[PDB]
Amino acid sequence: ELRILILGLDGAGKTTILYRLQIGEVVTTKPTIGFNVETLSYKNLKLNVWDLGGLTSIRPYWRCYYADTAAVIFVVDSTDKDRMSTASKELHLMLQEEELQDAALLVFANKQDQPGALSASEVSKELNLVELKDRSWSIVASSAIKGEGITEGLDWLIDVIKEEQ
Amino acid sequence: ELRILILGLDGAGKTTILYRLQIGEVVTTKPTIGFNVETLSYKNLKLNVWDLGGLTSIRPYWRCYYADTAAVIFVVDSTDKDRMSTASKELHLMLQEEELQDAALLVFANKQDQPGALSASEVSKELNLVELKDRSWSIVASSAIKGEGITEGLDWLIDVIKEEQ
Amino acid sequence: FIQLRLMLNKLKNLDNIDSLTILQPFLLIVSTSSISGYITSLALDSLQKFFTLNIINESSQNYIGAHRATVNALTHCRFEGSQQLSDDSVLLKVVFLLRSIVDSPYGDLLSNSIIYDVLQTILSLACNNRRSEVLRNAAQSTMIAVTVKIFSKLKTIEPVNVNQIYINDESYTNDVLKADTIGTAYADDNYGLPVVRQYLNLLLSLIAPENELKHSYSTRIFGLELIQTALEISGDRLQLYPRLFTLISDPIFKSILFIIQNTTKLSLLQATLQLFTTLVVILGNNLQLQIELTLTRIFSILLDKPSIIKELLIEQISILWT
Amino acid sequence: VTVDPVTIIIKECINLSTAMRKYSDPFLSGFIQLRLMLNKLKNLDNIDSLTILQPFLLIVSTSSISGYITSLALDSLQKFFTLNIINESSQNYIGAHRATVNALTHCRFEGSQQLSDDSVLLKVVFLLRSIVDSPYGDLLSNSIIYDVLQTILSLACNNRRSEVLRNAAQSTMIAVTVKIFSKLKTIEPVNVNQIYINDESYTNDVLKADTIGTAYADDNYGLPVVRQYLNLLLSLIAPENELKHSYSTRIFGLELIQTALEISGDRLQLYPRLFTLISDPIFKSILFIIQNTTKLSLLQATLQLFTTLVVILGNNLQLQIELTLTRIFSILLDKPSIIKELLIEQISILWTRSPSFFTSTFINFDCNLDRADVSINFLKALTKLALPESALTTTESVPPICLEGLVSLVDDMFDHMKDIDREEFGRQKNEMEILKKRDRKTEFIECTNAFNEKPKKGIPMLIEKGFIASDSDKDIAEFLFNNNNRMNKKTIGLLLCHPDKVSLLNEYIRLFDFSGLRVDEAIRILLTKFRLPGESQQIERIIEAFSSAYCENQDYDPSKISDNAEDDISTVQPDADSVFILSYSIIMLNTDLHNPQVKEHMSFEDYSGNLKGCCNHKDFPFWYLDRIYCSIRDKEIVMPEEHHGNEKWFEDAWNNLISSTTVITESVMDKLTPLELLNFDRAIFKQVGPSIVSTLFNIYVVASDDHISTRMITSLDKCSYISAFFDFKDLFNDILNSIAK
Ligand SMILES: Nc1nc2c(ncn2[C@@H]2O[C@H](COP(=O)(O)OP(=O)(O)OP(=O)(O)O)[C@@H](O)[C@H]2O)c(=O)[nH]1
Ligand SMILES: Nc1nc2c(ncn2[C@@H]2O[C@H](COP(=O)(O)OP(=O)(O)OP(=O)(O)O)[C@@H](O)[C@H]2O)c(=O)[nH]1
Repeated sequence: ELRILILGLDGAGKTTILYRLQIGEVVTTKPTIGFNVETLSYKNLKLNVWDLGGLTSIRPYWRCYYADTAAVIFVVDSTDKDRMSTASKELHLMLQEEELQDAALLVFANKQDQPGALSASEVSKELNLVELKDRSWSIVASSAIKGEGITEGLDWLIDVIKEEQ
Repeated sequence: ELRILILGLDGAGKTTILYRLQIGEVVTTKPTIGFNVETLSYKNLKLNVWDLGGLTSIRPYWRCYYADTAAVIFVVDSTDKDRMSTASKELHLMLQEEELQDAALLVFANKQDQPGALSASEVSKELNLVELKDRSWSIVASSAIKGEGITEGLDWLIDVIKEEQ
Repeated sequence: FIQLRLMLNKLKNLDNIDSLTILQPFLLIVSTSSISGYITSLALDSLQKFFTLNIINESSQNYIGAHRATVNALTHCRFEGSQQLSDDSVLLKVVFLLRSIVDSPYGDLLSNSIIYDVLQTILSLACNNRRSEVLRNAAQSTMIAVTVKIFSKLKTIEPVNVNQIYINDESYTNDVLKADTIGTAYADDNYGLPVVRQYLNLLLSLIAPENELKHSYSTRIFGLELIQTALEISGDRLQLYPRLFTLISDPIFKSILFIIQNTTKLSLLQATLQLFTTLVVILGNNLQLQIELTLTRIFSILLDKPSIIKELLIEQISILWT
Repeated sequence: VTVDPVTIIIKECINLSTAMRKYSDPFLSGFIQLRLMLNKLKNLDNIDSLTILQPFLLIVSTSSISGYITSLALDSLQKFFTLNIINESSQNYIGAHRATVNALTHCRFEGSQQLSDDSVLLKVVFLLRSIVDSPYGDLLSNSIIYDVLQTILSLACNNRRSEVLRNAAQSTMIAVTVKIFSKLKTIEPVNVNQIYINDESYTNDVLKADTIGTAYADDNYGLPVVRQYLNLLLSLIAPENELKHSYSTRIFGLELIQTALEISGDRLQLYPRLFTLISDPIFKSILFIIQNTTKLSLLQATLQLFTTLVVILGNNLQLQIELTLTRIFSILLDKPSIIKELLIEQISILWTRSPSFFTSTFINFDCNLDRADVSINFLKALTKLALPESALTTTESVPPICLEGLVSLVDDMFDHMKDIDREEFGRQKNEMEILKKRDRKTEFIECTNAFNEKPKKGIPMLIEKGFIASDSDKDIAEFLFNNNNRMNKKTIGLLLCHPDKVSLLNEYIRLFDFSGLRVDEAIRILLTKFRLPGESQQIERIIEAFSSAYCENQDYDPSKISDNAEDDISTVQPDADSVFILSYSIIMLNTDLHNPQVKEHMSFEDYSGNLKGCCNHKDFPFWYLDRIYCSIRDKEIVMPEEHHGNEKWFEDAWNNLISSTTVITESVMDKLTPLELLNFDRAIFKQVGPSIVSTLFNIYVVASDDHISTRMITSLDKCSYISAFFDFKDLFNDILNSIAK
């Protein structure tokens, strides 16, 4: 009864995050071009999660999927600082899409468990996440291969979903 | 259950002869590549007739088609007598076959309507038909569009067939 | 077969051997009837192997004649059988071999009569309700490929004359689709304009008011799709050829207008409108009275029919002003 | 193509959107977005092709749409490909075409009865065939082409689908195979002068399930996909998965291999992996089918492939051809009659389609000792089968074929005799050394049996009667290195290790080549032609000799690069004891990883562990230990003389006779003068002449047709001419006297 959307640039481990949530395993996934959908039964509520590819040629297709969306997980990539500006621009475009306004934003940044990882406060300030208004805002750094933070982020999301109703 | 084998080089008019026998109407004939079969009956005997074409690539298969054959027709184009020597060689080779010893070499000198038609006696002399090992000699001129010697040749063939038994 | 094997035994290469002699037993056992489906299937397999591994090629005697004879045999493939799956398989092999031959240079070296026969055979397969579905889809795909090849070759020939005046005197009711007898400039030249004119005339014969009741809806939709593919491949070069342009202007546009004005089926109307808007976009500077009349009729329809016709019309006309 | 592609794309978007609306959300929205994006345009100057194709690909791949919408998407993509909308001069066309092939491979829909499913899958197959045939398919990758091959082959080898779809898939497979191996025809030969060690595993590519319906990868496709395709085709026809594939699948695999060989030619020799796959396992499967089958169609396909191999690649498949022909002759001279007819006809295809088959066979085999007589045995079998006595109880069509073979031999011998000037042929006084050593073949067999029973008698016999230059240790080592095809190799193991023979052992081991090879490949090449003994001390001595030789033949440099190196020459320099320890570890790991009786296996952990302290008292780099571990986990060390006896015997025979000789990979008619050719003809005629003359006379006397009599009398005339030319007085007298009688 929930529609969680996982959106992010290519290389943010979106498919790995989805498979870790679904079954809890490290799975090598090729770069997806379309979409993959699975279900989650983390709580008594049953939620359907849609994962979208991150290439440059499919982002408008992301823009098409914004219908009856309950939550959005904007996973970001914690490397290649030259791409942070493009990631922030895409995030601003997604936020100002006038359909995802009534939702909750959650950011993972799963690439912290690697050398040269940016600080969570640093990326949050650089991405102008504080400029957000009238929306839930919470980021939780994590490691996709190991986990730990994934459960925390899902817990926050499900708690805010319960608070919504 | 008689076997009739209509042979002869390209442009001789074998298809026209077969059509005149089968329906008695002049019909445009395409250059045959394979064979045409139209079983007929003149008065009281079935006439299974096999027609073979030229194109200078099917004569080995002319040799292949000799089987339980008692009637042989070797229509030779009277016009363009330069090709007549090739027809003479081919008919000699056909006679030399061991499977057509009991045949009856009958030749129609067709295309008599065209100018410069070669004389039947001269054609037969060029064919040296007198050298046949007591088989037959029935050089009969005829025409394809009009019926001039076709009926006489058919009478000759059916008469020799009847005289066989 | 035995004689061919004897001829070819202990020969290093097919240097002096005529290609038609090599192919003749196979073609004979393909074209003739009274030969079972299994044997003609094997013969078609052998011909396909001899084509996929180029054996009769530019350096062989009578290769033009060899491939012409192969196509002539294929267009008259007749056989006997017991079931229908074998018939479908044999005809699928025939269609595949024809598609392979036509889409090769050796297909470009074929004849006008031969190409017209190929067109008629594949079209009879693709417009026969008594065959299977996979066979018909294969036939339709082959027809679309052959059409593209033919009109692509059209876009290399110079027009016969650019200063003379063409007077429309060739009749349209001359070419009609023939029965499906398969299964259980002049001709004899490398194919050019004459086969294109005959092909366009046949496609007109499929979609025509006078031939309305003699063809199913599927055949007419397929004909409209073929004419549309022909236009899309050819382009604005069809006006340099007077006969093809007359066939597009007078009779085909008459048929389009008749279907737009007097049809209730939605799929046929959709195909007709797609062809009409393609004609407007591509050849519109040379078809002005026709477009005027068609647009006036369409506006008459829209401003006076379960209204789903109206939605179809408005969408397929909206493609214009964007 | 002169039309604007934009209008085509917009029209397809409109029709698909209308169809979806009629049938009924994200997909429709994507199509509307694409329509707007392309409407606000005039040309495709800076719009990527993947964006233009994405909604169609989603419709194709997503398994939640009907077959009607999927068929419409397939039609739209085929229309785009026919009209060449994604040209060479369009952005990201490689990505677009790779994506569209990926979408086709994973096509899924929830549809109506089987007719619509077959139609949709036929559309998929046709689009794949078109894409692969175009150059846009040449720009695809190894992985994409492998997926295409798997999908089409699974469709073509599925018994739960319509015959039309299966036939379409088979045609597509033939076309794709032709394309792939035609590309192989002109790419490059890699490492022409560098030796190859056979380490790849043949059991890593299996056919997947039919889930469609209801260098390295990511690079232009070249050799890797060809190797994977040959591996899959081997898996289809392999002996070890007879139960897992129907007969149609095996026949189709054989036909695909034959088509690949015909398209490629005599260029698989340059590529060592492809030729290894053709030589060892594919020929093993061919022989297994020939020996242990009962269906005629499979046997016919197998024999046709075998004869194609003999015609094309016969100069490098000699041992396999010898073994297969020997098995065929054993079959034909002992199975219903129809099997024998099929064998004799498909083998009759040989002697007509070869320069001079019997002469070439007699030159290669039957003269090179340690190879069984093949040409003489073939001719004797043909003569024995040609008589009507062999016609009885067998097929009636065999004797004419065998007679054709004998007459072909006579005619070829006559052809080698047209202009040779008999006087000058007799002028020769020095016979060829090949024939001189061939006359002493029985003595060689006796000496080899003596060596097998006990070397103490074999060596003096092998030096007294020739066959060895001198009793020097170097000569004995050279003879054991080269001439060991019929010499027992367990005896070599137990002789080359006896303490007194520590000189012959040293020379033998030094006679190998080990430059540039790791310890794994060195051990493979050492045990290739030498069976290790049983006792610990004997293995210790052999390994010590090998270690000394490997270190001496691999002169190192003080560079001693450690880690971060895929090189295997200047990176690891094991002194002498490090080689000893590593070789013992390799030998033990072979048994540990390939002994099914023992549960569990020795993993890499602690295998890297109980080895540190050997290479100058440190640990070997990660690359080397990992490489040897992988190369032992795959392709178990091939050793000679496994075990002879009952139960599994074909595997042992193939192992010993072919796999030992195919571990390391590196005609004669054009190299011989006419006089030498006539000398070989004289030898073979002396051996088999009276039999042929007697057979021809029996056939001629018993015959009744005129053609048979004329042909046989002409053959006897040619035999008389041959007898006159070579001065075979007894045979000439026999022929003419029998004719006169
Ligand atoms: N080492 C490491 N790599 C990770 C981790 N999480 C994701 N990755 C990388 O992510 C890749 C998997 O691809 P995806 O999960 O699909 O990445 P994505 O964000 O979904 O982007 P797309 O591939 O375009 O779908 C792997 O090859 C990893 O290299 C992680 O926690 N540790
Ligand atoms: N007008 C006329 N034409 C004749 C006559 N005799 C022969 N012909 C010509 O002969 C041709 C007959 O064609 P076919 O019998 O099929 O020739 P063929 O022996 O099969 O040789 P191919 O055509 O190469 O296959 C006709 O087209 C005529 O032009 C004749 O008496 N009068």
